[PDB]
Amino acid sequence: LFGAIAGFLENGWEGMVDGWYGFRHQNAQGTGQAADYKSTQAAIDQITGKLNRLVEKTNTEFESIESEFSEIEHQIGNVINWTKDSITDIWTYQAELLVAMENQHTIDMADSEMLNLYERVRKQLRQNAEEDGKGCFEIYHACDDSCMESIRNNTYDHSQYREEALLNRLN
Amino acid sequence: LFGAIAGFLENGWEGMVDGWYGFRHQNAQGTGQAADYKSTQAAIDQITGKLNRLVEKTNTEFESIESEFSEIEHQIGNVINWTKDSITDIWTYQAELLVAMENQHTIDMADSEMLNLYERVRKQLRQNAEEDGKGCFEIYHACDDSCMESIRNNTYDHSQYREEALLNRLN
Amino acid sequence: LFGAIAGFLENGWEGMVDGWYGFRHQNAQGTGQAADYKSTQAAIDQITGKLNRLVEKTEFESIESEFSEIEHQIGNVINWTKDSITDIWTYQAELLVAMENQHTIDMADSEMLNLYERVRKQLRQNAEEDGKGCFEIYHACDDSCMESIRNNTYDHSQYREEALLNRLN
Amino acid sequence: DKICLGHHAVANGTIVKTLTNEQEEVTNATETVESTGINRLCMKGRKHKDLGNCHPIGMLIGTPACDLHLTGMWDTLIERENAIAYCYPGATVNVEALRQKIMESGGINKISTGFTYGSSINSAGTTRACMRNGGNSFYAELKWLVSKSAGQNFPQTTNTYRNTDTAEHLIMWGIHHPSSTQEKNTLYGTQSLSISVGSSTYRNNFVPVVGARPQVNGLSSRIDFHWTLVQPGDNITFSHNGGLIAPSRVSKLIGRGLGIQSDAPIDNNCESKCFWRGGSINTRLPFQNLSPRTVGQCPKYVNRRSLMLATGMRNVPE
Amino acid sequence: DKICLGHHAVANGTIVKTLTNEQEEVTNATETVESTGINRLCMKGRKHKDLGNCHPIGMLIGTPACDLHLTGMWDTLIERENAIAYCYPGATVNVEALRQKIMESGGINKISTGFTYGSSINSAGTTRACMRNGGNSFYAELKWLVSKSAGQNFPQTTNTYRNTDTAEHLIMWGIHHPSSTQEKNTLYGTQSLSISVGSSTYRNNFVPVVGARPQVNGLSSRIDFHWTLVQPGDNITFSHNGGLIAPSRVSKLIGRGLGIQSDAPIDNNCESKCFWRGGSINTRLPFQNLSPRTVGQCPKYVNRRSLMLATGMRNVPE
Amino acid sequence: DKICLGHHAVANGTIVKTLTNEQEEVTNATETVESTGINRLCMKGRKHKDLGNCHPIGMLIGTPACDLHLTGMWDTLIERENAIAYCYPGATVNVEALRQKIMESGGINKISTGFTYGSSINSAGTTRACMRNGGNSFYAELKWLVSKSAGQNFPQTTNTYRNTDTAEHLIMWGIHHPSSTQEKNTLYGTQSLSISVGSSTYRNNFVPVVGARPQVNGLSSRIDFHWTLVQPGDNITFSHNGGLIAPSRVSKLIGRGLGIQSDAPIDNNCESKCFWRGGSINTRLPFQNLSPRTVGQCPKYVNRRSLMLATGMRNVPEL
Ligand SMILES: *[C@@H]1O[C@H](CO)[C@@H](O[C@@H]2O[C@H](CO)[C@@H](O)[C@H](O)[C@H]2NC(C)=O)[C@H](O)[C@H]1NC(C)=O
Ligand SMILES: *[C@@H]1O[C@H](CO)[C@@H](O)[C@H](O)[C@H]1NC(C)=O
Ligand SMILES: *[C@@H]1O[C@H](CO)[C@@H](O)[C@H](O)[C@H]1NC(C)=O
Ligand SMILES: *[C@@H]1O[C@H](CO)[C@@H](O)[C@H](O)[C@H]1NC(C)=O
Ligand SMILES: *[C@@H]1O[C@H](CO)[C@@H](O)[C@H](O)[C@H]1NC(C)=O
Repeated sequence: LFGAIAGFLENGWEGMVDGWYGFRHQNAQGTGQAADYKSTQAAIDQITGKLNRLVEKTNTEFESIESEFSEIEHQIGNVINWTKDSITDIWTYQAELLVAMENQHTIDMADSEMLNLYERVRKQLRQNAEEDGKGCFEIYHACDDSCMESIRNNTYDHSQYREEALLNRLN
Repeated sequence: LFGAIAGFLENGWEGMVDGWYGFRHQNAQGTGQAADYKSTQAAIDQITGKLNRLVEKTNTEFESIESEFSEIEHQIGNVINWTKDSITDIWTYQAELLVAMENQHTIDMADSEMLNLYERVRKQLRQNAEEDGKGCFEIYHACDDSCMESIRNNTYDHSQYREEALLNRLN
Repeated sequence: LFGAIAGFLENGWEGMVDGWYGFRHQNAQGTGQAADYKSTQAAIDQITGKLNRLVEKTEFESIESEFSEIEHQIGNVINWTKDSITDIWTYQAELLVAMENQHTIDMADSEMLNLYERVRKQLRQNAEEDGKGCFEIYHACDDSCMESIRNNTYDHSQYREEALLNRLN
Repeated sequence: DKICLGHHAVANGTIVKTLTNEQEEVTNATETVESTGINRLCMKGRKHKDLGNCHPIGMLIGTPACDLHLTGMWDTLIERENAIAYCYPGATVNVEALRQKIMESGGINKISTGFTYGSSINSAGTTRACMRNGGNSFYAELKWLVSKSAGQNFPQTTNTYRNTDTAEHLIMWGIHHPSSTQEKNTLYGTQSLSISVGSSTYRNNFVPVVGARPQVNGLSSRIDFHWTLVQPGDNITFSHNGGLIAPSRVSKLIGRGLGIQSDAPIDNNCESKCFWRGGSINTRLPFQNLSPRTVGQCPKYVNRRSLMLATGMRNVPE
Repeated sequence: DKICLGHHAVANGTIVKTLTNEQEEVTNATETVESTGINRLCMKGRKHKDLGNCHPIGMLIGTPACDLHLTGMWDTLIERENAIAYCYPGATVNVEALRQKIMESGGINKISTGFTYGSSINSAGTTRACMRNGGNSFYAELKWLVSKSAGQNFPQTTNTYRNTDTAEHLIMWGIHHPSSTQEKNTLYGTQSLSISVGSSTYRNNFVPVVGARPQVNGLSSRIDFHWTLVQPGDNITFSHNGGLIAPSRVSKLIGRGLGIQSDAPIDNNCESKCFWRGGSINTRLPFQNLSPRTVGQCPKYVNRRSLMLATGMRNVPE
Repeated sequence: DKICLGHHAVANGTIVKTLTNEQEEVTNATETVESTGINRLCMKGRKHKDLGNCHPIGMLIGTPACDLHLTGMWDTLIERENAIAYCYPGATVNVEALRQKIMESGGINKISTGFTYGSSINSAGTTRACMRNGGNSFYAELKWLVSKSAGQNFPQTTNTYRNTDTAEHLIMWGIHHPSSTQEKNTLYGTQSLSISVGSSTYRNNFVPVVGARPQVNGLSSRIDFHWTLVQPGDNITFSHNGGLIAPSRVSKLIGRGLGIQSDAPIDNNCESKCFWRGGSINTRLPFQNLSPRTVGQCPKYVNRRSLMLATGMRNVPEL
């Protein structure tokens, strides 16, 4: 488990229907929401990777060893019954392990993609923002809509706001 | 692997019988220790879930196909020995893998809950503290016994001490 | 997955041949590449641990005559059962490799992040991250100061005051 | 002045199991276990034979119910629940092995034995138990040999089938077990009856077991069947005294096919690789909980109604 | 001023295996392989029958060891090592298959054949090999037919049992094989002996055969036991010249039960769902290493002494 | 002034499968499925017997091809593709179970029955079908009993084998099924023929049956072979008046050994624990794709060419 999902992030955003992970922004002009494409796709791709493995179908051909419509000899009949039940107990066990293991990792992987997105933003902002502990960065200059798009588009130059941000941080 | 439990933390504390994860503080009025309830319960709840999964197996009824007290026809006997041994090889393998896999996850989970407590404290402290390489936070304002308790309590307000703290760090 | 490999680090260095994980540095004197022994050993040792489990190794006898006819009904039971076993092992074999490979890659990624994190807490207030895996150091750090970062002998407080004056002006 | 990171949530989550938590809510999930099949037999792409009320054993010996299934070619052979093998009372020794060979087969050919019988023999016997087109008849591939001349010893007789082919041939014969000593003497004479069957690989002897007293007790007239495989180039010989029901043809099983026991109706529009008593299974899912008895290429049966595989992150609503 | 983060550790750690490490030390762990079992058959909540020295086959033909076990109801049937099937020495065709059918049953009901024999037959043959109460006796469910007048030819005889019930009946009989020409003459006459048996689903002929053999329970002569299932509404008939060991009663196997072969005494205050020949296994653990032969609902057998599952973090002491 | 963290890479990586990705490039990887094997039987460290053209059933009755295999000790027994069981044509009841029993054994000892016959019996019958030194012979461990005086009724005869040993013995006998009524009368007479075999634990009886059959090794006649185990301290008695093919020796199967059906040549310099129809499999790998049918201690067989296990980090080469 990484920190973010069901973690320092309080809850998910139902409103955001264009992606898995996103940005919500607050400035003098108002409030905006956008979804990060690369990080949600990175998560969707891994899931479909799993789904592809599941429906993998290279299969062995089996023929009948018990008759539906007639009696089979008692001793061999009992052996076939024991064998089939043993094979079934194994597959049932594997199907449960498979999904339990898979689900654990899918939940955790999604958490990691969120943390990675958060980390990527933290490093961009550098000395111009501080984190509030809830997934928000407090920016110590003014960030208009274009500046916000700057952060989501991964083109924010911190040394362009650094001076201002440093003395707003310190005073 | 997360960086903590067998990593940048030098070792565990045999002295903390209170919980899995905890705080140790040194301040003007002596030193103290307290276990963090949320984090340890987070790890323990996960462990018990694994244990529940392990014993939660409902079962198929098998009947005897090998006579304990009388001889069995040789060829059918050999078919039975081969099958049963093949089934045992599978179960022994599955049992070995389940426990290795499950132990790897358990360890890395507990390490995760540790890192998450550490990160939670760090964000909470904000600019009033700094990290030494080990698990400690060196706090740059006088921190009261009630203040230390405020950090564990998750109630601590960084802004209240920031000026003093920022000044001490710079000077 | 951890941030580093195929992450905020753009790529690996073919040039580094004495380790999996390493340091690259630039200063007044020049540039250098040194691999890190500990991070590299920890990853490799974990890999050899998997390999040990892998090769850990029941006696079976024939139930299916190679050279003579086999009674038909028992033959079909034997074929069904053997094919059922083979499907289980084939499936197990695929699950083992996939899951072990997923873990191997992420553990490797893990050790890299752990190296990165150790250096960060080490440099402390003297340096700041560029987001591509580098620490811009705001003081003059010669090759010995660099070996000090790799050794874990670096005392941040020695260069702190100077580094902070540079980070604030 | 703030920029916040977060993730999506949904109003209605789906619950899945993990290593650490049963009942874990996640944004989305899909079923790994197929619980629905198709209640028809899907035969598209398959050259198949629906045996209808013909049992596979009846194909070899020529029961009237099997007149249209004496020869064939098929990928797929479908057996129905109350199919008829016999018109005359009796049974086949080793029946399940034989039925499996037919149901593993890719078709059948019939080859005439060429058996010929002396003046003393009547080979044209029929019974009202095997009605064909409203007349007394007999199994098409066999002949009921009796003394042409009632009460008089059936002559000592020899017949040989030679397999001149390059593949093994399956030969079947019958043994008549008379209802009473009175019936046995009329058909075959007072002599002791012996039936000897010898090939290079096989040998056996048969004696009719004469029944007794009323026709309603358990020891009454029956024909019981036997079979063996005759290798290429090998001859099989019958030395017999009366009581042999002799093959006028033997059978050649060709290639391979998939045998299905089911009572689902044939759908030629639909395609499938997995079958069971109650139809087909067309799924991409690795598992199913329809039936533990399936044939062909099949998802593995599991004793769970549902195993949900998360396809989304933890669902954390506000 | 300082605040520090840490985890607990213990002086005594436990070693567990992981994917990447044979020897990994954790704070705590527990067994996942059961090694301990109960030395009793835990039978509380089960309608059970302990056969003692009664062998399941003995129940059907009524060997004296089995007199307490000729009829009954049970969901669990316990077979013991010293178990006796035969008092008059003999063997049974498909004996394991018959024993398995009995050991799967939920009980046995007994039903008269209703067979009566005329003045020529003594049907109360008894022997020292089958003592019942200080006195010579015979199988309870069978009758040893011999000539009332010694040396006289056993009469030609027909007996028919009709299953007028709505479920199948299991009927058994024996073929006597005398140990001398003299013994055979006394019992059945100098005539040739033939015994033929038949229903809609069985026909066979048997001939008593004289032969010198070792004594078993004092006897050089043997009995060969045979059995078949007589379906509802069907009739089975015996035609015999002498040498038939006729059924006085037939068996109905009822419902279903769990068959156990074990050394362990019963405990009826004890409850269990898994059995082996040492007793019972009661455990929440998924695996066990007590035995690869188990019956009922059980953990899977594995070839490991121990498998430790970690229940805590890496243990790093001071 | 700055310091950078990085990982290595290689120019040429290998692709491996993972849970998320079927085409994941990693720095190094290694095989999990053994694919090659050895086209010989690696018999180093094994005290073995190569039966050659001797079939295992032939060891018990003493067919000529098995003359050098009538007794032995082995831990490994090897059977070859067209091995000979019968000189005088016939078959054995429950032959595959008997073959598996011999092929599990660690050796065979032979014990004489000590059977002796009266003057009106000729026990030395021989045939063109069974040959030694290019001349007529018979199964080494059996005796063909016929009336010394041709066409005469074979005398009623009793023979008993007594197992005075501490281990069970395997006894085999034959029942002769003549080609014709004339042949049967000459050998045994016109009387009805009966053979009964009885021990404490076994009872059976046989009737020789006359029938026209194809020639096998020149004979239209057949011998059906039968067998049973005789317990320690038990006796088995044969009562016969013609058609018995009587045992002159019984077999004791000793210990335990591994049975192999293969046409691969023995290689005495290499050792192995896993075998199949073609040679042997020596690998540390846990899976093999060589063969579904193997014996000994083997990697499990899987329906895959290759499964590569990542032995390296993810590979991210320079653009
Ligand atoms: C099957 O029967 C035929 C004849 O009944 C046997 O074939 C004869 O074989 C001999 C020896 O080669 C030849 O000289 C004759 O020309 C063949 N005759 C015919 C018409 O085929 C054949 O050997 C028998 N097969 C077996 C296995 O006994
Ligand atoms: C050890 O594990 C068992 C079961 O997991 C648990 O009952 C116990 O509390 C653990 N002991 C310690 C030292 O926590
Ligand atoms: C075995 O033969 C010996 C010698 O006749 C005899 O003492 C013994 O009683 C026989 N054993 C049995 C069990 O019949
Ligand atoms: C069984 O016997 C009864 C009475 O004779 C008769 O009604 C019935 O038809 C017989 N059953 C069969 C199947 O012959
Ligand atoms: C790659 O790995 C294999 C097994 O881990 C090893 O034999 C080989 O020496 C390594 N080779 C390289 C570094 O390419």
